[PDB]
Amino acid sequence: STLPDLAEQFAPPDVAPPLLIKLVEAIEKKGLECSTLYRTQSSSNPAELRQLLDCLDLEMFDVHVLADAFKRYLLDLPNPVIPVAVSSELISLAPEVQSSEEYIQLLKKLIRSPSIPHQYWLTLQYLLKHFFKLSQTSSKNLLNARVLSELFSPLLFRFPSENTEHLIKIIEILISTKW
Amino acid sequence: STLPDLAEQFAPPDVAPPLLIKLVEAIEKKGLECSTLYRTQSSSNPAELRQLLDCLDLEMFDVHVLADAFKRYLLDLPNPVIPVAVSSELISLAPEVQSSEEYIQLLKKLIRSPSIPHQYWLTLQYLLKHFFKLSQTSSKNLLNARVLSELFSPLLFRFPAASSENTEHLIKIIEILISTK
Repeated sequence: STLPDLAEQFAPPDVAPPLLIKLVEAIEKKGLECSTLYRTQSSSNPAELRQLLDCLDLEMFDVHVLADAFKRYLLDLPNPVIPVAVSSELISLAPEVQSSEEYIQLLKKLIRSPSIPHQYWLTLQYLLKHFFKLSQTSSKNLLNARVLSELFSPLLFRFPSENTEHLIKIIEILISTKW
Repeated sequence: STLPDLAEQFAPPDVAPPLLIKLVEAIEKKGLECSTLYRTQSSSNPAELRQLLDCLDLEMFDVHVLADAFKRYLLDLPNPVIPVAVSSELISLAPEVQSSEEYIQLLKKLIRSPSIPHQYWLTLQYLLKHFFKLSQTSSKNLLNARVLSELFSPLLFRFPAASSENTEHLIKIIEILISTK
């Protein structure tokens, strides 16, 4: 797993990692209406998926393989899209705080911190955009904000339990549109 | 004060921040043989030098202003070229580690850590290349590797520490890495 840090894959004024852009655009072109996108295990193992993530047109690949490589990408990032410091703070507030809008405002504040490269917020924004576009064809792909949140929150925060429930809902709301 | 983090100013495959490249290339074009480069102050204050670090061709400026803007840039980076995490560990090393080669090995390992974006090490390498290029015209600019280390180590590490055998070691490694490029 040689995948560089998000901050090493691109920098402003670019808006997202170029590899993540290729994956998202190919997946959206080929699987926007696939009733099982992101919920089916393809036949490829991590080593094969990583070969795809190390270099040519991703549209040539099976859409279920692209979906698995997307997940592999989020898993292999040296640091998760939502850094551990941010997740740790949100989780330790879990019993004391229960306002979703407060969690959302705090997540935004924490992830835009000066100590955290801007690329993390930018990538999160790009992923939320992708997840939201999928939810607009939910009647066909069955991926609504809630399902998308349950699938990807563990990859974005990098957790496998009851504390997590607050994090999942945050993503669900942010997918559906919010601050 | 508004200078973005090194990790936000560029990313691979670029090798250094574009602004730093402009400064270095202009300084090398106009001052490679200047015998007081980096050793005299220009008349501009920090606010004016920061003004320059936004926006034109930098070759248009007085070379002594460019040299001061170069220093201003290193000082205004939100985190120094050599992050404090690295400096703290290096300064903490015991006297039994008397080997410059060991300090260098640890600097590379610590600064290449996944917790530190590759841009910091890349920027340091670009600066060392510049410092090495200067030391090769020492017969005219009077700049050797050691003096360049003594001048710029406080800007690269940005570390208030009392002079010790640890501080001497960090200056020494920078000296070695300049002459080794």
